[PDB]
Amino acid sequence: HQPLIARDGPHPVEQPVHNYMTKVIDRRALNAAFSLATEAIALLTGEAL
Amino acid sequence: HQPLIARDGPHPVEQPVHNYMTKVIDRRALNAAFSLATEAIALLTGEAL
Repeated sequence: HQPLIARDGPHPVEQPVHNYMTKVIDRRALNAAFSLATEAIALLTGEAL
Repeated sequence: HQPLIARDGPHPVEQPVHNYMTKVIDRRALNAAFSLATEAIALLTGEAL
């Protein structure tokens, strides 16, 4: 909401303005890589025990 | 009212002085606009209620 300052003619009379605005969300991500190795699966599976 | 300082000859002899001005008022105005809208009139009026 914007204000006024009343002036005198012939400055045409001004009326209180208003502003209605909206915004749209924007989207991103992040990434990290955990990779294992073959035998380490056998040890955790228990197969190579 | 303006004052005197009494001098000597051969300087001429000055007299008391008095000054009267009267200023005229200067006039102006200001302006602001309230404007409404139609469907807003019907509400407050009680009509569309």
